[PDB]
Amino acid sequence: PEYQNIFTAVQVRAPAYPGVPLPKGNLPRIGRPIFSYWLGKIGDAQIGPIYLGLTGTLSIFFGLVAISIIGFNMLASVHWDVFQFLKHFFWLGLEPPPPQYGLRIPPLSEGGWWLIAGLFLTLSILLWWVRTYKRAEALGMSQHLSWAFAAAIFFYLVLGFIRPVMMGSWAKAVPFGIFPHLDWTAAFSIRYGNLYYNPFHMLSIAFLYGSALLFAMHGATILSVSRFGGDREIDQITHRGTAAEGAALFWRWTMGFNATMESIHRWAWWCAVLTVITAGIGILLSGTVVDNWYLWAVKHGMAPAYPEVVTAVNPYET
Amino acid sequence: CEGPPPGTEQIGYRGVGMENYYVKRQRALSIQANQPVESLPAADSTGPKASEVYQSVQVLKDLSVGEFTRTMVAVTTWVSPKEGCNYCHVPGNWASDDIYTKVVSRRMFELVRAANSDWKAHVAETGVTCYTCHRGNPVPKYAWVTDPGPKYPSGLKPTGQNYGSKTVAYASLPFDPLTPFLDQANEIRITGNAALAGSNPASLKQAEWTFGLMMNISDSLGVGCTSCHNTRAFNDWTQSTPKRTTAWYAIRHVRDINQNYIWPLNDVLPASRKGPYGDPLRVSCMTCHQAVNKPLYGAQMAKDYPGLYK
Amino acid sequence: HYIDAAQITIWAFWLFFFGLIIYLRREDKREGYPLDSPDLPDPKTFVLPHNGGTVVAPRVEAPVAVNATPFSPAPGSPLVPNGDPMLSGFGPAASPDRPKHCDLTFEGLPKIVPMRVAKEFSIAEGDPDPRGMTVVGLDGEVAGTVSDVWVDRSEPQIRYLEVEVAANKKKVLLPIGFSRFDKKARKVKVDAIKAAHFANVPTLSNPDQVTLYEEDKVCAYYAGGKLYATAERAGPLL
Amino acid sequence: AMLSFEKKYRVRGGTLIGGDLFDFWVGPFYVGFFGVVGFCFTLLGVLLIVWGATIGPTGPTSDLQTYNLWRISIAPPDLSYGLRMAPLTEGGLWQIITICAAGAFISWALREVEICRKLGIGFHVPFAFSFAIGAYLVLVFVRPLLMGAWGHGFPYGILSHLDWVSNVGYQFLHFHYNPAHMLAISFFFTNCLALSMHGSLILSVTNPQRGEPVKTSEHENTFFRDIVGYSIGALAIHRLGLFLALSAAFWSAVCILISGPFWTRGWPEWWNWWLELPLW
Ligand code: BCL
Ligand code: BCL
Ligand SMILES: CC[C@H]1c2cc3[nH]c4c(c3C)C(=O)[C@H](C(=O)OC)c4c3nc(cc4[nH]c(cc(n2)[C@@H]1C)c(C(C)=O)c4C)[C@@H](C)[C@@H]3CCC(=O)OC/C=C(\C)CCC[C@H](C)CCC[C@H](C)CCCC(C)C
Ligand SMILES: CC[C@H]1c2cc3[nH]c4c(c3C)C(=O)[C@H](C(=O)OC)c4c3nc(cc4[nH]c(cc(n2)[C@@H]1C)c(C(C)=O)c4C)[C@@H](C)[C@@H]3CCC(=O)OC/C=C(\C)CCC[C@H](C)CCC[C@H](C)CCCC(C)C
Ligand SMILES: CC(C)=CCC/C(C)=C/CC/C(C)=C/CC/C(C)=C\CC/C(C)=C/CC/C(C)=C/CC/C(C)=C/CC/C(C)=C/CC1=C(C)C(=O)c2ccccc2C1=O
Ligand SMILES: CCCCCCCCCCCCCCCC(=O)OC[C@H](COP(=O)(O)OCCN)OC(=O)CCCCCCCCCCCCCCC
Ligand SMILES: COC(C)(C)C/C=C/C(C)=C/C=C/C(C)=C/C=C/C(C)=C/C=C\C=C(C)\C=C\C=C(C)\C=C\C=C(C)\C=C\CC(C)(C)OC
Ligand code: HEM
Ligand code: HEM
Ligand code: HEM
Ligand code: HEM
Ligand SMILES: CCCCCCCCO[C@@H]1[C@@H](O)[C@H](O)[C@@H](CO)O[C@H]1O
Ligand SMILES: CCCCCCCCO[C@@H]1[C@@H](O)[C@H](O)[C@@H](CO)O[C@H]1O
Ligand SMILES: CCCCCCCCCCCC[N+](C)(C)[O-]
Ligand SMILES: [Fe+3]
Repeated sequence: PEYQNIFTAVQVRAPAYPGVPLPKGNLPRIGRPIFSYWLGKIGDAQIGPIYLGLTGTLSIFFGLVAISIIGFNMLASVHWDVFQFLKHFFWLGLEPPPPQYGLRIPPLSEGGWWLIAGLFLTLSILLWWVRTYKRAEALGMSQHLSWAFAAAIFFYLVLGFIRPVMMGSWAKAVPFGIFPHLDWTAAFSIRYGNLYYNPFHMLSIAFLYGSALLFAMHGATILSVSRFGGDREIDQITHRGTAAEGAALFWRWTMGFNATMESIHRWAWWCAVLTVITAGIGILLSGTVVDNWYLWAVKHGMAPAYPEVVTAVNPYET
Repeated sequence: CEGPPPGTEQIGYRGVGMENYYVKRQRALSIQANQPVESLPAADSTGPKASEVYQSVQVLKDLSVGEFTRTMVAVTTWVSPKEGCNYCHVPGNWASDDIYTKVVSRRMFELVRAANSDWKAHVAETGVTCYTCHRGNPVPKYAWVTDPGPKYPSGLKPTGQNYGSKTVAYASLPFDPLTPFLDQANEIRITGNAALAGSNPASLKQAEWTFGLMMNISDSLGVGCTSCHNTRAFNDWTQSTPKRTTAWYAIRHVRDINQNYIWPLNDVLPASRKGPYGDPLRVSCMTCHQAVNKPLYGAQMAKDYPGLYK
Repeated sequence: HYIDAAQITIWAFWLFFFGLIIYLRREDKREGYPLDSPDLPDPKTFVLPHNGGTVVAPRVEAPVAVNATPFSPAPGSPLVPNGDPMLSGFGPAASPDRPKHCDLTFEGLPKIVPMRVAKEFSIAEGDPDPRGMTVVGLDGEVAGTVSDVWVDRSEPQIRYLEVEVAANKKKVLLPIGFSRFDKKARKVKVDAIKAAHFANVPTLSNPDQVTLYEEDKVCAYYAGGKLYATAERAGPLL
Repeated sequence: AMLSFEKKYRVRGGTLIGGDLFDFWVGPFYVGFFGVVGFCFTLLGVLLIVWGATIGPTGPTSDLQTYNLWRISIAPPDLSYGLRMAPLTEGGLWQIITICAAGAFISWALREVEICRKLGIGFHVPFAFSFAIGAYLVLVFVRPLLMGAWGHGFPYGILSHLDWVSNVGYQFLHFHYNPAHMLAISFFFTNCLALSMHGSLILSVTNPQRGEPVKTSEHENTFFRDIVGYSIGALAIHRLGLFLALSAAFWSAVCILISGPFWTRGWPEWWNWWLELPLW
């Protein structure tokens, strides 16, 4: 038996926390805190102060616009029957310009709408970025977040904007829809000769799987050393405690090496960021440099060979 | 969603993942739902040829009267047992073609005859009969038509068929999974034969269409992509299964059925047999297979009626 | 050559990767190196707030003798704790010597303090007030009762429970992480140590606060009991 | 060699089974009875993977034989063997190697348990680890059981196993439509996001803009409350991250588990229940 530090068994309250004071040029902090005995069961129960400047608000708006352009379109495609729209919602979507257009700007109903939802979405995204950049300087902190976010954007941008443009065809972009964006994912791999054989696809998986291995590792570790107050990662990095010690040694003894309370967060930051970076690079080269990944892998002696237990005569070869 | 243990079949090499799963329960019900109607006793095959005793016999010419009559008795139960002989005939005038159901039937004797004698690379020696698509119904349950679901298709569509003859009719149809590949004959292939790029124009849209078509085919045969492919290389014929070859000839066979057998009869069929776009109920893989890798589990009905061969 | 661009892009990555690992393996050495018989990175300075101070990493820290003796002279052999295992400060009872200052809130007041000092704090609506419950060691004997509750003023929560020991009426801390509650009886079970052991828990050089130095010594004490609180715990299970 | 603060912890005892027999370190690794059993499973495991490369899919002389790392492959037996032991060169090797992998993995976890007991820390790591072992087990043991044959397991080859995943998913026409699958992916994705968020936050405070002094926990929360009006806090975020990651493994385990044993039709078809609701 032993507390596992999963669920706070006894919580405590104090006047809500309005946060650190911001410097020169930061509007008040709207919203007034509230608590919730249940959020508290698993985390800080204070639900509080949000900051909203020009940027952030200018982001929700544009952001809702794009989401709006997407929906009406979905409503339009099912004939404007909100019963039918609700029934088939999963299969609905707003596709990108057809190939006939290359990069020409087509009429709204012929893709111009996609470009408008794309334009505004990116705009709202590139704005939340800035948002997260302001909020971190006003606090003297560093831009590790905005630089990680900037990493995810690069992949996003590569999917719907950079690759299409380099390829000179908006039709290569991703459609806005739940199941539709799933179908695009599968067809994309089919179109380019199996993405399993794309080396950067392999790297991005390793990094996606590893981000799960890592967080499970760091999270389980820090919890297992919580008894020694290992969660206070802030002072253990400045004033190493037996928590950072019991931790580093659990690993040294397990796998032959270890990190530090601080450095483990660098292994983590980097392992996440490289998931979206190797991804976009992966998509960047697709069709642009390589057209059939499986074949490329064959050219590089990477594809396994199996006893031919099944084969088919090629009719094209009369 | 219940089960253990499922039915399973190994398709490819061990470890390659090419296998098939299915519910035994339902496989047995399906087997029970796809029973063939037993054959009719052989026919006294003596005497003059039908074309010698009758007046407007343009197909079942060289058949004996007996076999001819027999062929008529079988085709009835196969297509319209509730209506009987009178379904495709003008009472009192058996020879008249003054009723669309006779002009169509005549044409459907030629569709089957053709299937069984010229498309063996597909139908092998199992062949087809009226029952194959009809299942005792005047209107095949699984005939299809380009219908508008409650959602709007992509305005884009495979470029017609890459033709301009009798195609003005396809121009009035919006995009639909089958018509552009199993009716018209657009390119299904999109995978490139070269590793590097700069030489393959197939679009992602084209990729999706081929993916869509393929999902239809699989569902129509009640199988998965591994019944014919090795998904690590969809385009590779050497890594595929001999069913892929067969499905290839099937795609042409169905193109020949729809183009020179169903569409031409479009003028003599009533509106009830045409979709909202004026296209006629035509043929697809579902039509014959109805969710089984082989129609009626490959029962061999046709071999009993010589009147169904050229 | 028969070299393609996809190839040369995989080379560049791996080149950045190898370079990355290296950088990361160097930071992995800002603590604990050089080892006891990727190079070491030039020190980095942390500028503590308020009064502050200054920490460098990697730093040179004076060795501290080990209160135990090699069970065996072979290398890689474990050591046996000297004396009464719980007194040792060796093995799970070990701990380093953290600063003799207190962690501070953003304003700069002793962060972790008792509810009788952070005037504001308060138990939560639907949750039993631990204050006044009975503490029971690993075997059952009562140990003492909760005379108070220490909390984090930066991230509002119970970090420690104050414990008035019966056997000596001394006040000792008990980390929440080692305490399990049994509300439907109002107990605070404790697998760490036995009732008797509560007598030797490191004490506070001020009843209104605890230092980084003092927090470790406490937790470490309780932790030691995880292997030294019994002559069977310390042994196998086989 | 030891870290400069490691000796104070290298205590004797804490084992699960064995006692002083293997209670020692080798370089930085702690051994233990489970270090010995584990190493035994691994070695026979690897040594078996080596002889398999030697023999090849057909014969040590065959053209398909290879020592190229990408193409080496040890595959399960045909399905015709059901749950039986298959001849070595017909999937036998794979059967043995699997037992070793399981024995090797389970010991590793059991070895983390002893290491934890020696430090007086929680057993979260070996608990969390057993989730990866469960996923592996479902893929190689449970699923193939519910189906009736060991051949249903994935092959052991760097790329050959990718060939397996591909062909098993497409058996369902469109695997993306597996609802459990959609869940797991969301977890894998969300985790990766949280991880990057956690990483970033700490380094941003322990290392702020020049001139500024090390930041505080209040800042952490003041930032995360600033951006999205909420901050789960130090403790919990480690609690969350572990939840996401373990969940990713769990839903991955069920997603494949339901694919074949409990669902045989294509996956897009499953979604019919939504097109048949009476709401419409
Ligand atoms: C059958 C289809 C193919 C296939 C097709 C693809 C394709 C296509 C791609 C991947 C990609 C990925 N695949 Mg895959 N993949 C397959 C099989 C796998 C398997 C497997 C076990 O079989 C795994 C685990 C992987 C793993 C992965 C990931 C590593 C990678 C995605 C990274 C990511 O973080 O996305 C999540 C991250 C992002 C999208 C970033 C999001 C950023 C923005 C800022 C957020 C915007 C939110 C917005 C504001 C919300 C409002 C929207 C409105 C409501 C409309 N794939 C098969 C082989 N794979 C990607 C890749 O790296 O390819 C090279 C990719 O493009
Ligand atoms: C074309 C086929 C399908 C498809 C087919 C499949 C199939 C089939 C499967 C999945 C599975 C998965 N897919 Mg997929 N999938 C597709 C597209 C995707 C996409 C995408 C972006 O399109 C994504 C993100 C996913 C996502 C995922 C994950 C949810 C999941 C695998 C994670 C896992 O199981 O961890 C769990 C972790 C483990 C199994 C690892 C355990 C590791 C062990 C025990 C220890 C190893 C130690 C080692 C031997 C020692 C090395 C150390 C060195 C010695 C130093 N797939 C396409 C559409 N999907 C798999 C799954 O859910 O499995 C459970 C699965 O079987
Ligand atoms: C490299 C690591 C990964 C990563 C990182 C990452 N993501 C990030 C960040 C980082 C570091 C952020 O800083 C940022 C963030 O979390 O900000 C608080 C973010 C973010 N990642 C997000 C999503 C996301 N990230 C993803 C993936 C990833 N993110 C990678 C795995 C994915 C996928 C596909 O896996 C998604 C879906 C967002 C949560 C957030 C960025 C949001 C943003 O830019 O704002 C745009 C604003 C709007 C669209 C406005 C919405 C506001 C409305 C109030 C709500 C609308 C809902 C509506 C009510 C429905 C009905 C509509 C009505 C009109 C009727
Ligand atoms: C559920 C949470 C996730 C998770 C968690 C997790 N993994 C863990 C832990 C945790 C908490 C550890 O403590 C443990 C660790 O020590 O990490 C450093 C570990 C670990 N996770 C690892 C890998 C790993 N985890 C993965 C995934 C995940 N790990 C999940 C996402 C993956 C994949 C595929 O996504 C991999 C490859 C190892 C680094 C490590 C386990 C170390 C170990 O078990 O060593 C003993 C065994 C050997 C040294 C080798 C034995 C080899 C054989 C006997 C034969 C090999 C046969 C093999 C099955 C075939 C080859 C496989 C082919 C597919 C290529
Ligand atoms: C013969 C002999 C040597 C005996 C030993 C006993 C053994 C090992 C028996 C098993 C059997 C056999 C034969 C094994 C041989 C293997 C050898 C020599 C080593 C083992 C192999 C192994 C599993 C290596 C895994 C390497 C990898 C890539 C792990 C993935 C995770 C990864 C990328 C980690 C880097 C980041 C780190 C260092 C994380 C750990 C970590 C985390 C998560 C923290 O939270 C934390 C918090 C505060 C301080 C430090 C840390 C910390 O270090
Ligand atoms: C066929 C393939 C099989 C191999 C699989 C490869 C997997 C990665 C390697 C696993 C580590 C082995 C043992 C640990 C070290 C040890 O046991 O010994 C100790 C040495 C010496 O450290 P020190 O003396 O400086 O200080 C004393 C402290 N150890 O550690 C090190 O320098 C650190 C090593 C960390 C490297 C991890 C990065 C992994 C790279 C990924 C490779 C490709 C995978 C794809 C991912 C993008
Ligand atoms: C009826 O609807 C109401 C009114 C109720 C509103 C509710 C709306 C609803 C229900 C919306 C639902 C939306 C859903 C489900 C959306 C799902 C979206 C998904 C899954 C998207 C997936 C991927 C998308 C990608 C990768 C797209 C990226 C696009 C980019 C990057 C586009 C960039 C475009 C630019 C920069 C355009 C520049 C324009 C110019 C003209 C300057 O270019 C030259
Ligand atoms: C009912 C049991 C039935 C009979 C009887 C029957 C007879 C019949 C004859 C005698 C002919 C020849 C007419 C002539 O002199 O030219 C003939 C020809 C055709 N039949 Fe028939 N037939 C019966 C039933 C049916 C049914 C149910 C259909 C259609 C599904 C049908 C069709 C046809 C067709 C077509 C011809 C033309 C033959 C040819 O051109 O070769 N009849 N019928
Ligand atoms: C078998 C030799 C055979 C006969 C006979 C036959 C007859 C037939 C008739 C009379 C119609 C018209 C029905 C109407 O009321 O409109 C008709 C129509 C279709 N058929 Fe036919 N048919 C025979 C065989 C086959 C086979 C093997 C197929 C499938 C490849 C097939 C298909 C169709 C389709 C499609 C139509 C149009 C739908 C409709 O008009 O009902 N038939 N059949
Ligand atoms: C599974 C749902 C499935 C998929 C996916 C699939 C895809 C696929 C592609 C992408 C192609 C084109 C390859 C190229 O570009 O060269 C292709 C072609 C053929 N397929 Fe298909 N296929 C799936 C399923 C099946 C099944 C079940 C069969 C067998 C009945 C089958 C058959 C074929 C055939 C034949 C072709 C060749 C088409 C032509 O040459 O015109 N596929 N498939
Ligand atoms: C539709 C485009 C279509 C496809 C695809 C298709 C495929 C197909 C295959 C792969 C087989 C062989 C199955 C196996 O060997 O296990 C097969 C067999 C038969 N088919 Fe079919 N087929 C398609 C369409 C049609 C249509 C429209 C008909 C009806 C006229 C039809 C019929 C048959 C018959 C009969 C067989 C049996 C052949 C045999 O080997 O016994 N098919 N088809
Ligand atoms: C061959 C080139 C190898 C590239 C080296 C990779 C190490 C990148 O690591 C970067 C540093 O370079 C950067 O200055 C710091 C500051 O926070 O952030 C680190 O994450
Ligand atoms: C994450 C683990 C993946 C390990 C990558 C395996 C790469 C194998 O390395 C291959 C060798 O096996 C091959 O024979 C030679 C010579 O042409 O080329 C090398 O690149
Ligand atoms: C995950 C694969 C490892 C499990 C192997 C199980 C083998 C069981 C063999 C029992 C049947 C015996 N025999 C002689 C018929 O093979
Ligand atoms: Fe952390």
